[PDB]
Amino acid sequence: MLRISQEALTFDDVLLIPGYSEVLPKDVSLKTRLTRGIELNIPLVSAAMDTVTEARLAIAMAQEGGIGIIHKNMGIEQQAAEVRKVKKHETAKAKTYPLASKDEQGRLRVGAAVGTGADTGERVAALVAAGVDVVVVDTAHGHSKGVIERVRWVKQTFPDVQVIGGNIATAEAAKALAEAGADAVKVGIGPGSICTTRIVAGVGVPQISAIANVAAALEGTGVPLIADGGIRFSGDLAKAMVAGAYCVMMGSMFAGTEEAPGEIELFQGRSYKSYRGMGSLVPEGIEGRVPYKGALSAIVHQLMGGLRAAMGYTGSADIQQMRTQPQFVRITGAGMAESHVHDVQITKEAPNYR
Amino acid sequence: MLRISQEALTFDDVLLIPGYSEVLPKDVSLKTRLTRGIELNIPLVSAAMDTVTEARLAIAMAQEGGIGIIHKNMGIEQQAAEVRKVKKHETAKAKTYPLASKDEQGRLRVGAAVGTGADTGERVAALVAAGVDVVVVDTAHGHSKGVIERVRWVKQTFPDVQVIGGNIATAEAAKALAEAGADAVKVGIGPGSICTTRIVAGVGVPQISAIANVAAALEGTGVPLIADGGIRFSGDLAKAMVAGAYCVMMGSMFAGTEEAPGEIELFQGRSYKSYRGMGSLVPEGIEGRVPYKGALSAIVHQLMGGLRAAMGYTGSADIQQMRTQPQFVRITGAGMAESHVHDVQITKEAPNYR
Amino acid sequence: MLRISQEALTFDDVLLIPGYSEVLPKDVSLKTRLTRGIELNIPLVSAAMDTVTEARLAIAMAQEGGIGIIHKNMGIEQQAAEVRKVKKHETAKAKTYPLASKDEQGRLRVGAAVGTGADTGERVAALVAAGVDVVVVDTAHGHSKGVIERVRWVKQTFPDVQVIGGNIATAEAAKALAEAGADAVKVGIGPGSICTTRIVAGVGVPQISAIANVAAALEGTGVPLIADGGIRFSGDLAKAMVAGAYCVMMGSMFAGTEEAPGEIELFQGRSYKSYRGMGSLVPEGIEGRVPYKGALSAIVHQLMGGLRAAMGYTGSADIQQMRTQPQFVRITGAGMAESHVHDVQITKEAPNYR
Amino acid sequence: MLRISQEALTFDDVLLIPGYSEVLPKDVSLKTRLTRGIELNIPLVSAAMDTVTEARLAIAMAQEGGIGIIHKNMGIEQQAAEVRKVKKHETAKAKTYPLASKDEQGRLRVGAAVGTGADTGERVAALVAAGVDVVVVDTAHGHSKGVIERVRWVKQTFPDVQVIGGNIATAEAAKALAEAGADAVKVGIGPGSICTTRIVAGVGVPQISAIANVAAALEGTGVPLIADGGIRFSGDLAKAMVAGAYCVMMGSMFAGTEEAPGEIELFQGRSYKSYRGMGSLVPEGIEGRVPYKGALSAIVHQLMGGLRAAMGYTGSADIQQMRTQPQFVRITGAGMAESHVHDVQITKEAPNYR
Amino acid sequence: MLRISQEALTFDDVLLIPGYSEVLPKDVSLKTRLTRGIELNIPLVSAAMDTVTEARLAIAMAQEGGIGIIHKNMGIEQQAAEVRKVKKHETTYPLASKDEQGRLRVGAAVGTGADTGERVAALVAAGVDVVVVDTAHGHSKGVIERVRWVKQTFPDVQVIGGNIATAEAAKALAEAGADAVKVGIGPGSICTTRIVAGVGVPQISAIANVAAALEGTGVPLIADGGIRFSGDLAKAMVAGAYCVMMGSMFAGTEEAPGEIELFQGRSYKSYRGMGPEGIEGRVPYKGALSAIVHQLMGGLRAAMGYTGSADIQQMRTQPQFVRITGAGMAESHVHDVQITKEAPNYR
Ligand SMILES: O=c1[nH]cnc2c1ncn2[C@@H]1O[C@H](COP(=O)(O)O)[C@@H](O)[C@H]1O
Ligand SMILES: O=c1[nH]cnc2c1ncn2[C@@H]1O[C@H](COP(=O)(O)O)[C@@H](O)[C@H]1O
Ligand SMILES: O=c1[nH]cnc2c1ncn2[C@@H]1O[C@H](COP(=O)(O)O)[C@@H](O)[C@H]1O
Ligand SMILES: O=c1[nH]cnc2c1ncn2[C@@H]1O[C@H](COP(=O)(O)O)[C@@H](O)[C@H]1O
Ligand SMILES: O=c1[nH]cnc2c1ncn2[C@@H]1O[C@H](COP(=O)(O)O)[C@@H](O)[C@H]1O
Repeated sequence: MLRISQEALTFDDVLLIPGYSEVLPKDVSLKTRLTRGIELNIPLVSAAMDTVTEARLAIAMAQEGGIGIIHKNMGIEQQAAEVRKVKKHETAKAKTYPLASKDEQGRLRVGAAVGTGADTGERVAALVAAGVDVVVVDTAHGHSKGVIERVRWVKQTFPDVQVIGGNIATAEAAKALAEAGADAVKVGIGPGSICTTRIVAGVGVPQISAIANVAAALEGTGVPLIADGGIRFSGDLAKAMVAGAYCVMMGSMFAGTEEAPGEIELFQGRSYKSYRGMGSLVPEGIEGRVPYKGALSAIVHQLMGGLRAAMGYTGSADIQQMRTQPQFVRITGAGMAESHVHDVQITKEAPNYR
Repeated sequence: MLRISQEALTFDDVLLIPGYSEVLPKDVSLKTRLTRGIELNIPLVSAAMDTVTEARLAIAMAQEGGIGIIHKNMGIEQQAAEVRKVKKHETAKAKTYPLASKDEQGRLRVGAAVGTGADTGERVAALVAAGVDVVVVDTAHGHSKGVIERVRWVKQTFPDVQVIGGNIATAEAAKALAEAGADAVKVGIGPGSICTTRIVAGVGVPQISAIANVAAALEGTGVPLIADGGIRFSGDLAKAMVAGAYCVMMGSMFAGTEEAPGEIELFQGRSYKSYRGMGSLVPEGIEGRVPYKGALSAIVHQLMGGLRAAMGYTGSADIQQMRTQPQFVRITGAGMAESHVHDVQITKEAPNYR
Repeated sequence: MLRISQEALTFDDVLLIPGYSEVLPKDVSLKTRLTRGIELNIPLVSAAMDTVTEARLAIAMAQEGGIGIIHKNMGIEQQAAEVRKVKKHETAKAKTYPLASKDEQGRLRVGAAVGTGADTGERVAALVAAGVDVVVVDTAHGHSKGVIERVRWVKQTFPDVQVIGGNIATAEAAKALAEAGADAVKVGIGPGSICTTRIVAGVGVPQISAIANVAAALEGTGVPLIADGGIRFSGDLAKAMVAGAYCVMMGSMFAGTEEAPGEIELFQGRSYKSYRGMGSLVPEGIEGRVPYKGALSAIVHQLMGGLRAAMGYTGSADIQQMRTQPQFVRITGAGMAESHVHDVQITKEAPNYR
Repeated sequence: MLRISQEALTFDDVLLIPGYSEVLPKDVSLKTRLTRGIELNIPLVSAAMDTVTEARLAIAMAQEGGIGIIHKNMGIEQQAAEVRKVKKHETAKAKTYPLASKDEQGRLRVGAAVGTGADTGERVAALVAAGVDVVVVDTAHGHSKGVIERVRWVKQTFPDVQVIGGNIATAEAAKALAEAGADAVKVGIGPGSICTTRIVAGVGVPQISAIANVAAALEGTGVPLIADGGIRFSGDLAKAMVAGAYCVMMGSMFAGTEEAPGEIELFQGRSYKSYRGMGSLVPEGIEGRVPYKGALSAIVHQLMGGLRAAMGYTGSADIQQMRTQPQFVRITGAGMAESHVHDVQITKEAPNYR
Repeated sequence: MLRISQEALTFDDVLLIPGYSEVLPKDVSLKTRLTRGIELNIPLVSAAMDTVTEARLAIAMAQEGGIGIIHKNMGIEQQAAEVRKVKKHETTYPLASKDEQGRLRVGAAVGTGADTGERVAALVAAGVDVVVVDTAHGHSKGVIERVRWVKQTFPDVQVIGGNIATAEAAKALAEAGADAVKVGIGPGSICTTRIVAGVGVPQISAIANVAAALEGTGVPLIADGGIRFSGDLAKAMVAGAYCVMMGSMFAGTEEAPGEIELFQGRSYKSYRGMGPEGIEGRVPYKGALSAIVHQLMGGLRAAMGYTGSADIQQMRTQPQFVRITGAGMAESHVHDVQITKEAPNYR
């Protein structure tokens, strides 16, 4: 009697099956795309949130081979100034970043978020003049007249900039944004760590199924999809890629880095940095904090180490193979309990595990 | 070998799928029906419980555009006097309530509960003489000879009053109450926060399936169904509507408001009001308390904000569309864990989330 | 690739569906059978455990209309003396027990357990001479050469006594014990509260499926089945009956009564009595304690009140109808969470709920 | 849309069904094989981990009728010296070990692990010269060019030694190692108590399905499979055998024995020994400790008592029957809750249960 | 061998002894002095902290018959502007603290830093009633000299100096011309001075030692910090205080700076030390200031009823304490019963 379209799965519902391997984890390729026009050397994007990405973290993300999306919870002039900081940043003396995401002019790549409200035309124009590489039309519900028409307008008005539209969670939404001319789509309704959309509105799609449905819809187009939200462990990243993601966007994972906005807060013997939803104070997110994690480079190293391991296990030599060839098994709650550490009292944990 | 009719789902088993939207949350219509003859401007009913609805809260519910059902755990004269308080209440001076539920004479609408025991004939007569808009024949098991015959008797004896029968949880029960002449049916066996029917009797139907089964049964009749119990978050309300409910009845959500009976109780630095099952002291409910929530208006605002968001997400312009067009996905335990806030230490929560 | 016969369910996996009712809970019939030859006025049996049933509790069980099975963890003379105490017990003065389980001579009914070891022939003979109504050939694995041959031997050697064989959990086991001449079979491998068989041996069948499989096997024979173990709430009892049980055996529920062996133990402001597995100190059970519950009569009243409610809800006028006509829905973990009390801080609980 | 090969199960998803039994637990046979050429009197192997198996524990394992695999986290000379200790060990005076695993010369059997890195050729040669019975080519991903080629090389170079390859979790991996000439395959990707592969890489297969898939693949070959990891209770061992394992490898279960490396550590009134992953400090395991368990002989006695019970319950007279004839039921989370001790306050636990 | 001057006590070390009473709680007088020139109708002062007192709370404090001290963690123009907001505020408040021109009274804190001279000038120009030379260590050359400077340069303005905890410090500030002294080294809820520096004096003994030194000087003393219960306020008065300054008790009010934060079923507002020798936190939301004041003053009236003190002068000088042990304090609190409903004045 219920109108149920499908059962939908998320990360903890599935595991990757090992396959025959001849390429070691250290030798696989991690190169992928953010959009039709923008390549990334590693499949990582930092979230457009005011506790995650401003110039400092965006510089670091690009240096690592990913990219940062500067948040829009600031004045237009201020957001453009952040973009300019990234574009003008020069590599120091003796430091070298062989994987750095750079444009044709050799400048670090950066993105920036806009909405669909009254200041959007001016905001986009300012960001484009500041040299932004990609404009992210970023709302809670990308499958809407407002977002579709704004994506079209950016493509027409500023023909040399890349455009991402989101967020979405269905095949029909993916086709609608592709029809608007999006250079990539961003996938995720509700899975974010600090997000309460699924609880307050009762709306969303478990992220592994969301990713796969969007990936299938975009087959034949060459338009990338960005899997946004819900990543807690490096293994989730691997699963997202095999479900069809071209890259992943994370907020919580990066909010605790030195390069993220904010200062270290001490509490009960541990160190933290603040992390809050952008729809937080009828709110659809809350406010919190995450453990301090040190330099971004160390978090990236752990994440990519885990992804490289997964590619080693599945026998995937590069991202295109990882996206299209490995298989999942579906598991139960007991399968997941067995996956975690179990029946031993931990005394010393790992940087990549709790 | 087991006689199992179906797998049955409740709120946490499903999520709403986003759809194409052109109508903003602030612009959708929330109008619906309580019964064949009674319209509501918002789909909210307060429970007929002695810790939830007496005159003060019923006045407020009607002013907000919903309705209150005055409980029957009091003398007949006393219950009629509560009804009269609501009917005679006049709007103050400078306060205006544009959505107020009013009868043809401009008086605030109110309902009242009766059972099937010996004082029922007199109780109904007194409530009708007091100007009650709807008599709720309210028992633990509406699919029974007693309730069916009493619903018939009220329809025959007092032809100008609306009648609700309940509670039920099946298609055949819905048809039986409709055949008795009910102007609406009330759905819910066991899901109430303080209810222990499912534990003590082993009886009940998960509420999302209960709602959908009753909705399908009543197709072609124009008889509304009221989804009673189990609502914890505004997202549950959205799900109930898409499963086919015309409106929802809540007890726990309203027991903590200023307008509910009882005084604020202080305990471990927080404020509470009492909340107890009507089958509490072989009991089928227990006794407890819920956090103080302040004015009813603020709770209603949060609930309707969440419902408006859900309608925005599904592209539903009004309640009839919301009831009949959006789809669910079925999810697992991990899907639900991903829906809640996860993997972040909360520091500041939201009025609509914990 | 796995040899899996079926998915198997237990109590928390299912709920009873309400049906049309014309018979009130106070008016239904609870009469049933323990064995081909022994009627019970209520479907309750107390477990043959040394912390549950000796003469005092067996007397009370019979007086209530059920029956007690005296445990075998004592000398043969001692076990026979316990049986004699029950048979010789006379009702006091002004107390009357209208439902008492009595034999043709007007004496209270009682059962007693035996195993299959070396003292079994003498033990059975002593119990029969003491006037026992039913010999329970009681082992961990009733589907065995030893139990089958001992059941046959008792039927041949002592032709006037009833015989129960167990424990079993399959259709083929039920047919094998029926072929041995059992007057009833006892169902339950692993579900007992203090039992660790399923953990230590990895063996067992979820009890609702076990009951239904055995009930289907015994159709056409008139041989009762006794559902032994795993009952925690009165609702579980209702579910067991609808799955096909003729009656239920409980240990934990009765161990805390005044009539059970042992004295009240005080600990952290609460009162307890001891309760331990019979395979406890390679053990297959452990040792513990359960809350003190007062007179057995109060526990029976709560259990039967819950069963009467369930029969009222399903429209079952008597046990035969309850066993054969009502339906289940299968539920998820969220369905069960909704069944329990949820999202309210309990202040006063109920005798039948926690 | 997702590429899902199957639903996969682990231990807590299934239970063994009782069957007709004529052979008592004390009378069944536990004999099995480690490899084509090596018989074991009991189906137990100790893990090749530096907190589990060195000479002392390997001696004890062999004396009990199983075998130990000496770990490779030590110099080549040192690992060979450990092997020599086992081979040269003579039984004392008045102690007798009737089940001892011995080679043709009457010496205790022992295995040793190697990897695929640069020191492997020399390490294998040294272990073989030291008299090792079986070389375990042991890596995180046995389905790889490196492991396959190394297994071939050992078979060719040292034709008189047995070779195990692993770890694997699929049918195709099993066929690939069998084609390389492996004398047994070791099954397990991620289930180990201290392992974090499934979390960090997102890779693995629930162990009961892994075992069954490998068992089916190896039908017709006579090549044993060793079920490595995830065993927490003796019942898990029984389940592993019925899924098709020839024997099981355990680390956590043995790390707390007196014979394991390391000294007793006292903490909060209890005794512990250290236990850590071999991929612990991008780590794929962590570090911890497990309760002290005393002599290995007592743990073996409990494990085999549980397996004997399971064989008694299923009517399996020997390991070959246990592997091929009994059936499972699939269960839910509630089935598992019912399997554990429930609804009783434990006061005295058992050596084989918590 | 240790140079120990005395054993020192604080609030939980003592209890007030009941005495013969003829004046009911509702009939006692709560009037007192803030400074030798300024009178208050209730003995309450709000702390000069950026999470406690700005214009809004200061207005409410004055209206209740106490006074607020505007904090100095803001620009000079900003602080003077806060003072003017209070001085210009118009309304019934029968107990309201007002100056000779009928304007609400307000205080403002200064330090001894470089801009102090300018800050004082601006505040005085804004019509401030009292300048609080407010530092962690009032018994210092710097503070004593600044107090003297203010009394020279603007002798028309009342001056408070602090903080101090000894007889010698009290006499030094009185000599410098202070119109009141403020007592408290380390007892504040959020303060860590006693832990980080190892320095301080338990507040009851600090108050009593200062009160003895100031007998006959005409100089009132303000007991600043460590008040958790209304009973503490009563104790502080009997130990010799003329009034009490609180931060934590007021930070959770509607009138205090900041907004409500929700966390684990309760509501909170932020509270942090001005110093590090302090930490940062939050306190339960308590609603209107008027409610807190009512409870505090009800507790004080009850204590005065119990001791038979008809006014503040008697309360400061006549009642006695007993010294109690840890078991004595355990008996004083609720004990051996599971609370189900607590009280606004007892959590
Ligand atoms: O206030 C919010 N409500 C709903 N979603 C949010 C909010 N803030 C951030 N998000 C989403 O959550 C993602 C981050 O998820 P995370 O990596 O799981 O922490 C963002 O990239 C956004 O898509
Ligand atoms: O004592 C009781 N037993 C069973 N159900 C109850 C009892 N009291 C109230 N209810 C039901 O529970 C609903 C309220 O559920 P809630 O909104 O989840 O708190 C009521 O409208 C009633 O249908
Ligand atoms: O030591 C034991 N091991 C396994 N099962 C037991 C043991 N002791 C009692 N039982 C079973 O557990 C049942 C009682 O279960 P309960 O009503 O859930 O407490 C008994 O009637 C027996 O069938
Ligand atoms: O650091 C590690 N990472 C992954 N797996 C490990 C690690 N260390 C040991 N294992 C595996 O875990 C098994 C032991 O699992 P256990 O019996 O569940 O404690 C070993 O035999 C190895 O197969
Ligand atoms: O950072 C700080 N260090 C030391 N003392 C402080 C600090 N902040 C405030 N105080 C003091 O603590 C008092 C407030 O104490 P409370 O009433 O116990 O919360 C203030 O009036 C100040 O005297």
